[PDB]
Amino acid sequence: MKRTFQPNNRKRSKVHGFRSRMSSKNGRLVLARRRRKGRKVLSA
Amino acid sequence: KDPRDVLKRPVITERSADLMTEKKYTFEVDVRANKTEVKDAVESIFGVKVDKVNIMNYKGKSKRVGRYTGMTSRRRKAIVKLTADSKEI
Amino acid sequence: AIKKYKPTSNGRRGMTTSDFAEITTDKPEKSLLAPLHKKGGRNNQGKLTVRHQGGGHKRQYRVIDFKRDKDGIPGRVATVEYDPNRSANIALINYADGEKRYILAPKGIQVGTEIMSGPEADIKVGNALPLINIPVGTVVHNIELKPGKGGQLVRSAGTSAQVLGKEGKYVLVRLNSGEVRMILSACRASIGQVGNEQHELINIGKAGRSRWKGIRPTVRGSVMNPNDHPHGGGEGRAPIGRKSPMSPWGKPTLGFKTRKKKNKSDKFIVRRR
RNA sequence: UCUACCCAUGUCCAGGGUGAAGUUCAGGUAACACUGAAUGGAGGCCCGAACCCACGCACGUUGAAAAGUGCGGGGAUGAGG
RNA sequence: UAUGAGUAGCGAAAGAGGGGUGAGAAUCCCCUCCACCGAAUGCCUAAGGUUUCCUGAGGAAGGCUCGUCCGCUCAGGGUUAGUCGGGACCUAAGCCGAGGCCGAAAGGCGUAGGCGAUGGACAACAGGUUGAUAUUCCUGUACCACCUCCUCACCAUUUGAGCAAUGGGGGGACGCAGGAGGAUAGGGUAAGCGCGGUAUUGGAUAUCCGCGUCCAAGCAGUUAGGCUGGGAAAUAGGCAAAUCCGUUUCCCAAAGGCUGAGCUGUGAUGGCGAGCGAGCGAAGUUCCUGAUUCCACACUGCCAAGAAAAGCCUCUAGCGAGGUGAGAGGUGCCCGUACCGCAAACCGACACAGGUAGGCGAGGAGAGAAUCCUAAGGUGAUCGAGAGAACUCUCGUUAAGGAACUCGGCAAAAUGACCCCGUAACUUCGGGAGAAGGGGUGCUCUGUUAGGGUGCAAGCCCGAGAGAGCCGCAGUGAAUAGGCCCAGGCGACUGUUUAGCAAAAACACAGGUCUCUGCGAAGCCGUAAGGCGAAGUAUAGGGGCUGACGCCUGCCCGG
RNA sequence: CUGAUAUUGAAUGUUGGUAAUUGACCUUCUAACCCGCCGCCCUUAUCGGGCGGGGAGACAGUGUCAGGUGGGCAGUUUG
Ligand SMILES: [K+]
Ligand SMILES: [K+]
Ligand SMILES: [K+]
Ligand SMILES: [K+]
Ligand SMILES: [K+]
Ligand SMILES: [K+]
Ligand SMILES: [K+]
Ligand SMILES: [K+]
Ligand SMILES: [K+]
Ligand SMILES: [K+]
Ligand SMILES: [Mg+2]
Ligand SMILES: [Mg+2]
Ligand SMILES: [Mg+2]
Ligand SMILES: [Mg+2]
Ligand SMILES: [Mg+2]
Ligand SMILES: [Mg+2]
Ligand SMILES: [Mg+2]
Ligand SMILES: [Mg+2]
Ligand SMILES: [Mg+2]
Ligand SMILES: [Mg+2]
Ligand SMILES: [Mg+2]
Ligand SMILES: [Mg+2]
Ligand SMILES: [Mg+2]
Ligand SMILES: [Mg+2]
Ligand SMILES: [Mg+2]
Ligand SMILES: [Mg+2]
Ligand SMILES: [Mg+2]
Ligand SMILES: [Mg+2]
Ligand SMILES: [Mg+2]
Ligand SMILES: [Mg+2]
Ligand SMILES: [Mg+2]
Ligand SMILES: [Mg+2]
Ligand SMILES: [Mg+2]
Ligand SMILES: [Mg+2]
Ligand SMILES: [Mg+2]
Ligand SMILES: [Mg+2]
Ligand SMILES: [Mg+2]
Ligand SMILES: [Mg+2]
Ligand SMILES: [Mg+2]
Ligand SMILES: [Mg+2]
Ligand SMILES: [Mg+2]
Ligand SMILES: [Mg+2]
Ligand SMILES: [Mg+2]
Ligand SMILES: [Mg+2]
Ligand SMILES: [Mg+2]
Ligand SMILES: [Mg+2]
Ligand SMILES: [Mg+2]
Ligand SMILES: [Mg+2]
Ligand SMILES: [Mg+2]
Ligand SMILES: [Mg+2]
Ligand SMILES: [Mg+2]
Ligand SMILES: [Mg+2]
Ligand SMILES: [Mg+2]
Ligand SMILES: [Mg+2]
Repeated sequence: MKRTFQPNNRKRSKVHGFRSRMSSKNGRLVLARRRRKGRKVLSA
Repeated sequence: KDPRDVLKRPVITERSADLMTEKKYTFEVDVRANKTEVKDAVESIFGVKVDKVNIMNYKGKSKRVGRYTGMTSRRRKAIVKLTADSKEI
Repeated sequence: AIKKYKPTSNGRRGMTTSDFAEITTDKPEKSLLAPLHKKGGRNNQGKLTVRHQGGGHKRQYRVIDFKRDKDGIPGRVATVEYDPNRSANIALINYADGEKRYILAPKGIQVGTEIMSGPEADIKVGNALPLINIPVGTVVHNIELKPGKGGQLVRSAGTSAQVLGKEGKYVLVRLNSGEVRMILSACRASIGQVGNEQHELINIGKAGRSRWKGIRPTVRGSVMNPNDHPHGGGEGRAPIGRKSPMSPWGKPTLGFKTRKKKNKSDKFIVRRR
């Protein structure tokens, strides 16, 4: 059966990657929140 | 930049030793160094004539020492073929 | 003429097609083509704003000369061609000076016919004149509403308007719909009925042929659920079960007039359809 | 990144059958109709693998599997995958 | 931490023995025979994974058992490019978007301009080699762009060679179906040729047995062929200009070009090659068959009418004193390259009966990629040994009967291929129809039949229909391959749907009808800008209801 | 959807209080406003802006206020 996660690194980066996050106010709040929590990984 | 920035160290393996019979010398090089820079640097340092440089990137190997996972450095290996009428390194 | 297919399968039963008798070539003029992607009825937000539009055959756009503004230079009809973008056929005109343009093909027009635009042209099928120059009772098509903008009205296969009278700055024109309307006398029109008059008689025959023309299935409101449509829901089939039949967006949809009250063009509409 | 629909761009569909229009020739008439034969190769056409689907039954039901398997089944040039 | 309990389970599958290793062996290694896949369970390669690859060592945990082994642990090692894929080339959808437009704010929209392959364009092939890479290394033989310390030839220094746009034009440039050709890959080993063998189970020097039986890009030549008619003059057009394109007139009518699979030669005094034993190395032809590939969307037909942009060519505008062509010498960067990739390495929590795009995909019989058995190649499946109870599951058979079973013939059985005969009602004249119901079918000889393909022949290949026989219970002897009929309801039909309890009579549908909409359309999305509608224009577009076709569709406007 | 009022100006008659002054109405004008019309320019631009024509025109659009309609949508009640 086809399961829900079908990996594809281009799609991962385009949807969830650093430049995606930086390209909107709300994506920049995600990065702020993750820096504030002290995550090792801010983005895909 | 200095030529001696380009070449880092010789690769001493069985493979590298076999290539030295064919007049081919294997170096680790600066990961930013293009194969022209390597050719130029080998001629400058050792006073040899270079036929061709082949070059490859190695990824870092994942590694373990006890409970701590990490990663060896990336490496750029150049195989430098000298011309037939040339001094050996 | 209309070619009736034989009932060699249930799909084909009743189906009819153009014979394409008028069409003289299979290959459009490359210099007058432009790309045309489908849109699926989706707007600039990416959202579906018109239902039942989707798929169909790939098409190239043929750039039609709706303006007819090569005044005084004669043009010879070189072809009559199929255009997938519209019901009418189109005619490639070779102008005497080497310019090529497409026009709507009027009923009648033949390869070799000379056409002419401008105020000092004959009232011949395929010519185009300012409406001040067109005699009363002339059947016309491709009528402008604004001088220089290009023909907008009466362009579909077989359509036609008649010039009724002249009021100096304005000319009265009976449109295809039957609406009588004032049009600026400086607005151009093209002479004759639009061709491909048999277009309306085509029996599409099978579901799939509608799909080739970019039409997706229409679902009736009364088989939707109440969250989808005013007619939705009810146990078993249901009648409309409402004061009026309703659109999907809850307006009355049978008789309710939707021309904007306080339209600016109301002064130019003499007799409504 | 599942799925619904859409957009752009690719690609896939073993084999076999049937024989639409048209055309040609012959006949045919004052002209046409019309008839026969050959040709022709239409189709959400037919049979049937791949592929897609999921109709019946059994099995499974702390599963081999949080929807499957087996045996049959449907579509298979299309509103196709 | 118990109980359930030494219980359920140990995840589709063929192994057996001999030898070895070792503290220890059903499980690791080797050998032998056996068995399984083979339009794959083979070969290649995406995505994804990320060192899992190779070597040596190891055995605590992981591995549903074991383990000396391993996709596991520890060490070392391993990925080589001007030409392959991507970038320094092009654009599609879409996305971003200077100014701009719109908006309480945040922002939304959008122009110039960009980004963006799933497409366009674009120079390298054969052989060899490592434990682990190979159009990448090596050998041989090439090609492409660019450069000029040089060489030669030619042309010209301002009516002056040449270069030439970021501009114009051409081109690139396109669908689907069908069939004929031509060719090639592949296949057969038919003939010939070469090497090896002559059997110990009755027979065979034989129509005997086994194995092999070629080769690139490039360069030169040629070609089935396919496309285009061609010259000259004049020009309201192609943002400026064109000696280019478009248009017209006149002249000429088979020429021209433009492409072209492949073939021949060369490449090759080379390579490979049965085998013999790192070396050495024979023959290496012809015939037949033949694509799902190529010529090639070429042709024909069809309607639903089939990207763009660059490279490329040409034209001028320009630039311009040095240029052009051919040698010779030279220059050529970055990223990827291991390994898995129908899988134990990816997605499924698992070494999970599931899912995973693409290329290649042999033989016999066959229409076939079906089917059964095999080839190349791959594999024997990670618990076993017994015993052969009930019961359960999956299979096989079954006396007599034959739907009596049951809600219901559910399940099973039966039918099943090819050729031939024959085939009703009804019908929209197509159908119904494989209706139904019947018959034939092996092998031998006549017989390398008639006849056909190929060929100069020899030969090879295809091949009816007959006659005469022969054998069996049975001849499409296995596998694979419609049960059929009578009548009714519903829906005209092919389609679609409740991913995972409903596939249907539901939805859709072609057709009908009503109604709105005159174009800044109506309708729809959005606060707006901006959009879809539509680069459409009443034969069009939106909405409601009905639902092929046939016959029809009455009365009521009081609410 | 409809009215008032602002943006909103100029004339002409006409007809209501008030014999000379103010409201309402019709028509005309152009100069605001509008143009999803044309030419030119910024400019390699189907955006935008400017300039000139043309169309339309004190209407429309928009702001404020007002009435109507309004299961399209919302919060709830339904002992
Ligand atoms: K039909
Ligand atoms: K419907
Ligand atoms: K209902
Ligand atoms: K098979
Ligand atoms: K080991
Ligand atoms: K490259
Ligand atoms: K080549
Ligand atoms: K050759
Ligand atoms: K590699
Ligand atoms: K349904
Ligand atoms: Mg490299
Ligand atoms: Mg619709
Ligand atoms: Mg429902
Ligand atoms: Mg409702
Ligand atoms: Mg209702
Ligand atoms: Mg009821
Ligand atoms: Mg079919
Ligand atoms: Mg079928
Ligand atoms: Mg099945
Ligand atoms: Mg026990
Ligand atoms: Mg036990
Ligand atoms: Mg118990
Ligand atoms: Mg027990
Ligand atoms: Mg047990
Ligand atoms: Mg097992
Ligand atoms: Mg290994
Ligand atoms: Mg263990
Ligand atoms: Mg490339
Ligand atoms: Mg934007
Ligand atoms: Mg900005
Ligand atoms: Mg690509
Ligand atoms: Mg290439
Ligand atoms: Mg390997
Ligand atoms: Mg590899
Ligand atoms: Mg698996
Ligand atoms: Mg699949
Ligand atoms: Mg086979
Ligand atoms: Mg019995
Ligand atoms: Mg019996
Ligand atoms: Mg009974
Ligand atoms: Mg009973
Ligand atoms: Mg049954
Ligand atoms: Mg049905
Ligand atoms: Mg069906
Ligand atoms: Mg369901
Ligand atoms: Mg489904
Ligand atoms: Mg079901
Ligand atoms: Mg608008
Ligand atoms: Mg638009
Ligand atoms: Mg209905
Ligand atoms: Mg009905
Ligand atoms: Mg009635
Ligand atoms: Mg409510
Ligand atoms: Mg509340």
